[PDB]
Formats: sequence, C-alpha cells, structure tokens
Amino acid sequence: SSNDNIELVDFQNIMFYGDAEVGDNQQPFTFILDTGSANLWVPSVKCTTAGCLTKHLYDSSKSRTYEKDGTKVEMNYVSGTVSGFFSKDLVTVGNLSLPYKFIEVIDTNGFEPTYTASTFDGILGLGWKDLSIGSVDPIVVELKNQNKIENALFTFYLPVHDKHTGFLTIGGIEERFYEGPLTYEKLNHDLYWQITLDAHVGNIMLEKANCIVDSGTSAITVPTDFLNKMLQNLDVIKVPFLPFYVTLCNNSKLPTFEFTSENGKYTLEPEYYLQHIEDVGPGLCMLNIIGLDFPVPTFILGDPFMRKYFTVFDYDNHSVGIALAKKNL
Amino acid sequence: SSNDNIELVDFQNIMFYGDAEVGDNQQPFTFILDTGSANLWVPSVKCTTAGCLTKHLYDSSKSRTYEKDGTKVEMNYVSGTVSGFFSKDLVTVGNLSLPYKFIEVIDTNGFEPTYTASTFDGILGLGWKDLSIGSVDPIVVELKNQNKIENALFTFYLPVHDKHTGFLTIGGIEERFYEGPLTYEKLNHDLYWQITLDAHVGNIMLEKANCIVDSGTSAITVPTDFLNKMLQNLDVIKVPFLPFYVTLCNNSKLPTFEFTSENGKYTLEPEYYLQHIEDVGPGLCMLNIIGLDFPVPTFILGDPFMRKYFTVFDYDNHSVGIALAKKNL
Ligand SMILES: CC(C)CC(=O)N[C@H](C(=O)N[C@H](C(=O)N[C@H]([C@@H](O)CC(=O)N[C@@H](C)C(=O)N[C@H]([C@@H](O)CC(=O)O)C(F)(F)F)C(F)(F)F)C(C)C)C(C)C
Ligand SMILES: CC(C)CC(=O)N[C@H](C(=O)N[C@H](C(=O)N[C@H]([C@@H](O)CC(=O)N[C@@H](C)C(=O)N[C@H]([C@@H](O)CC(=O)O)C(F)(F)F)C(F)(F)F)C(C)C)C(C)C
Repeated sequence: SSNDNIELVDFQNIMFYGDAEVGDNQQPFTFILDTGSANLWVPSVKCTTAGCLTKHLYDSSKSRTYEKDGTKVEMNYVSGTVSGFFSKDLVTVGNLSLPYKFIEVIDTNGFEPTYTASTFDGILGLGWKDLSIGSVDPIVVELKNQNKIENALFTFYLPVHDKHTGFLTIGGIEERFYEGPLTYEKLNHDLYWQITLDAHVGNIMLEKANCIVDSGTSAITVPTDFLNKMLQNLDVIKVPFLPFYVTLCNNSKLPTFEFTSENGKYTLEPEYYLQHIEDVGPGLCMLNIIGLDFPVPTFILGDPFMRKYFTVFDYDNHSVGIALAKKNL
Repeated sequence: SSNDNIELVDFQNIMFYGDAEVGDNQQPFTFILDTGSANLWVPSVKCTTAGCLTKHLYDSSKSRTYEKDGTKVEMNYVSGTVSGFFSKDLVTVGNLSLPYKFIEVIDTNGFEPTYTASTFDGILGLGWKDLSIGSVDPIVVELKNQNKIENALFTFYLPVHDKHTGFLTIGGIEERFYEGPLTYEKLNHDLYWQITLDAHVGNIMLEKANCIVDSGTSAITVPTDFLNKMLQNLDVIKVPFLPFYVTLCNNSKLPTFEFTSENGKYTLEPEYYLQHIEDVGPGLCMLNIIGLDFPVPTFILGDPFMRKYFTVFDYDNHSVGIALAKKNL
C-alpha cells in the first residue's frame, strides 16, 4: 500500500463505523461514514441533551486551530434531523489532515431514539458539494487540491461479522480488496452517488432506475409500489403497525435483486440483505427491504449491497466502480 | 338516542375508521377520525396519483352545493404529506350536516406506504382551530354555533376486535359507554386535546407533562429519554434500528403507566400496550410504544389509552373527560 486507510468496525452486519479526529489535539470521534450526505457534524460540549450525554463531545476551546462562525443550520436526513451551528477546525482522517468547515451540534432529539441506541458520535458526509449545506467542497476533493492524495477518489471495503474488518481508502484503488473486474458506472447527476440501473426481482422490472449508493443506509430501499409487487409473491409476517416484515432466514421463495446495465450485472442474494434477529427466535430475520418514495422512482443500494460489492467513488471520473469483494482479507 | 352516532369499524386490530359523506348527494368516504389534526380532506376525482386507485373519490360536478375556492394547500403529518386545494360543500356526519370548507387532495405521493397499505379515504380533524391550516372552525363548533346539537362536544368509544364495534358520538354524553365517574381535565392550551398530567412509570417520574389525546395515533408516545430509562432493565429487545420492541407476554417485570392529577389517576397496564405477535414467535408480544420528542416533553395517549378509557372532548367547557369504558355493550 501507499494510501490513506481508515479502519472500519462492524455493528452486527447492519452498520459500520469508523473513527476520525477533530482539532490539533486528540479529540477522537466515531462516525457514520456517509456517501449518502455531504456535511460533517460533531456533538458539541455545549450540548445538554440526554443523547450527547453518552457520546464523546467536542471542545472548541481546547484546540489551537479553532475558528468561530456560529451560523445556525438545521441538518435533515430521511431518518431524522439534527441542529446547531457552523464552525471550522482541523479534520484529521487516517493520517491526512486539513482545515475544514463542519457543524457543531447542540440539538439531537430529532434523531432519537436511534442516536442514544447506537455507538456513533456523528456523521461525516462523503457526497458532492451540491448536496452539502453551506457549499462545502468534499474532503477528498480538497485533499487532491492540496496534492495530499494521488486521486480524488475513495474506496469502501466493508467488514463482515465473523470474517474480517474493512477499510475506507482515500487516494487509490487497491487490488487486495476485490476479486474480478471492476465495472465503472457513470453518475447521472453530481449529487448523490447515483447511477442508472435496470432493477428486476423475479418478474417485477423497473428499467433505467435511479440508484443512490449509500454507505449510511442499513437497508435496501425500493420504490414504495415496487415493494408491494414483490410482497405479492412472498409469505412473510407483517409487523402490526410498522412497515417491517419477518421471515425465516432460509425461506427459499426469497428474491434476488438483479441490477443490470450495459457494462455490468450485479445481483444481491437474500443472505446479504436480511437482518438477523437471532435473539428473538432461531433463524429469524427482518426483511430489511424498505418502502421509500423519492421525487424520482429510486433505489438505495445501502450497506447490504456494499457488504458484497467492493466500491470505488471517483470524483475525477464522475463515476462509481463496482466489483466482488474478497471473502477474506 | 338524543345525539348523533357514527359506527367505528376495527381495522385489523390496528386502526379504526368511520364514515362521513360529502356533497349534496351522499358520496361516502372512510375517514380516520382524528383528534390530533384539524382539517378535513377527501381525495378528488381530479386525482392523478397511484395511491388513489383503491379509494372513494369526490366529484364537484355531481353536487349542487359545491362552491369554487381552489387556494393551493399542503397538509403535513408526522406520518407524511398530502396536497391539493380547498373546496366548500355539504359535509354530513352521522346525519348532522353543514356547509364546510375542506381540502380536495390531488397528490398523495408524500403519504406512502401508509395510503396504499390502509383502507381509509380521508382524515377528519377534531382538534382545535389553531391546529388547522387556513383557520377553519371545527365541525363540532359550527354544528353548535348553528344550533344543530345541544353541546359543542364529541365522545369516543373505541371498538375491541373480538367483542364490540365503537361509536363517535356528537353533541351529548351517553351513560351506556362508560362505568363509574367521569373526570375532567382542563386543557393547558387550545391546540391539541392537551392536558397536564404527572407521568409515572417505574421509579421514573416526569412531573407536569403535556399529554395529547390522539384518536388517530395507533400507539402511546413517550419522550425518548424517558422511554430509554424505562426499557433499561426489562427483558425487552429493541431491534437495532427499529422502533420494534419485543418481550414475553408474561414478562412479569413490565411496568404499569400511571398518570395523575388532583382529580384522577389513570393507569394503563401491560395488557393494554402489548400486541400479540404469535406468528413471529410463541408467547411473544410487542410494546405498542413509540419514542417521540416534541419541543416540550410530551406524551401521546393514543388508541391504546382510549381502548381502556371512554373519552369526552368538550369545546364549550375546554376540557377532556375520562372514565373507564364498558367491557361490552
Ligand atoms: C432503514 C430502517 C429500516 C433502519 C434505519 O432507520 N436505518 C437508518 C437509515 O438507514 N436511514 C437512512 C438515512 O437517513 N441515511 C442518512 C444519509 O446517508 C441519507 C440522507 O438522508 N442524506 C440527507 C442529506 C438527505 O438526503 N436529506 C433529505 C434532504 O434534507 C436533502 C434534500 O432533499 O436535498 C431529506 F431529509 F430526506 F429530506 C444518514 F446516514 F443517516 F445520514 C435512510 C433509509 C435513507 C440509519 C440508522 C441511519
Ligand atoms: C409510528 C408507528 C406507531 C406506526 C404508524 O405509522 N402509526 C400511524 C400513526 O399513529 N401516526 C402518528 C400520526 O402521524 N398521527 C396523525 C395525527 O394524529 C397527528 C398529526 O400529525 N397532526 C399534525 C396536524 C401535526 O402535528 N403537524 C406538524 C406540523 O407540520 C404542524 C402543521 O403544519 O400541521 C408535523 F407534521 F408534525 F410536523 C394522523 F393520524 F396521521 F393524522 C404518529 C405516530 C405521530 C398510523 C397507523 C397511521
């Protein structure tokens, strides 16, 4: 190697996390690393929520390179909201560093009960500037301007529970991570890491669908009506009030996602997308396919897809690369 | 009986619905009758959206009493968004009826998957005027200002699946529904049906807590910090990123909720917030409790609560009245 590797820890085969620093001193945080968004936020010390009370908090008066701003910003996701103000300081990943504009968080109730339940401290976006709030040029794009990295690109090799850890690599592609050919798909918009793919599952086919590839989503997301058509030939239990379903993890009538383009064929078997709930019953699983409508019919290939597919995110080449991940490092 | 009833139909143990009709012909619909909002809306015959396929729709043309208006609106719900424009025409509930301004919806896409998954057509608000978009007097206030019922008040007797249907009554109180004394709590505000009660659960006590009585909230809603302290040592399982809490139905460690004031004490014991999930696993139950945070600490006493307690909603005397519902009519 000769690149910047940031190690990834598994949560349960559902999420993954990875650490970075802020400020010139230590000040360590646990992050959701998120191609899904394009802001960095961090829990402040001025924060008196029940939530922050369990987290590693951030101290702006104990870092020599702080730089006040205090502009109020509401940061919203599909899963919730988070509030506070802007600030600037030295963000440090792997062993690379830069001055950066990030968000200091004072309200977290919009993201509960998930925040207090989970081990992460904050969320480090990895999208494009048009997706950012307050036009912040992505870290990786800036580490190229400061000729700190070879390429304006980053790479995701995700951990599997009883096999290996994973890495986020900045600057270049490493062969150790994948086996087989990489396939590059072009972005249809410089917003989300979004590419165009025929999605089909048994008979249900959706040609030329928007596909956002998102490190900070624990499910596969599916147009709301698409899920209904799929549900029609399954035999799963509905969870009374919620849009969630339960199956045996060995139900053979479970579908494989097939996404195809001019360049590649990527499939996602049940054994990657199911969410194991051993502690509720033996061999019992959440379907972990979620109904979610956008303006455009859209599929979020999230964590489960990324557990099987090693992926390259290329700013220079406006593209996403996709290959089979190595079963073992 | 002296006042008008509307029969309440049990929606698969989950929700309940009632029928009201719109226009000078009948044109019936199925509404969620809902103390937590204060607009009436009904899907248009002019509707373009997929959701509307399975629904009763409203035809201006077929009704003499229609009155053009057409100001664009957007109704917003913790659970989604629904869009259209206003119209005035003849709302009828049971068989009291009045010219009433309401929303003709034409886009339901922000209301999925709930709208296609459920079998209601509209929502009928029963909260207060300030809750409404466009400053609309509640139906039951107008019905009274126009002298069609004795008191500006409505009552709720929820169905129980295996046992009885339910009734929304308008204008009077009916002895046949409750048992023992009514007790009345002034609202703390004329917005939601919101009173102040002391919430006590384990050794966790929240004092002077805002409580919303919401016949359209399928669960009981607790502050996220309170609910997180609450689960703590009970043998419950929060499924990692879901509001999905599972236990043994006999978990003899499960607390009774206890709300109190000068006048009364309201308990809701495990048998009231537990939904049987036999199909998932033998002897298993889920806790019908959400963790939600408003700007001020709040509880929402939704359907679970109202399944135990007959509730009286009095605009005249600005209060909620609570007495134990009859086991069987
Ligand atoms: C999927 C559930 C069954 C389990 C669960 O809830 N998992 C959560 C989840 O995956 N949530 C996803 C999510 O919000 N991910 C988040 C992002 O990766 C995507 C994002 O929302 N990005 C923001 C920037 C977004 O698009 N927000 C938009 C707008 O603010 C922006 C706009 O429209 O331009 C939104 F708020 F949804 F409206 C994460 F990671 F939380 F930060 C969701 C299913 C997409 C995780 C604990 C986070
Ligand atoms: C959450 C699980 C229990 C499953 C679930 O989805 N349950 C549903 C439910 O209870 N949803 C609740 C809800 O949205 N109830 C709804 C109302 O009772 C309250 C309301 O949203 N009121 C509005 C008026 C409100 O507070 N809006 C505000 C503002 O926009 C103010 C504004 O402009 O009106 C909000 F959207 F929250 F932001 C119902 F019925 F859909 F109408 C939710 C748990 C709070 C039902 C099975 C359909």
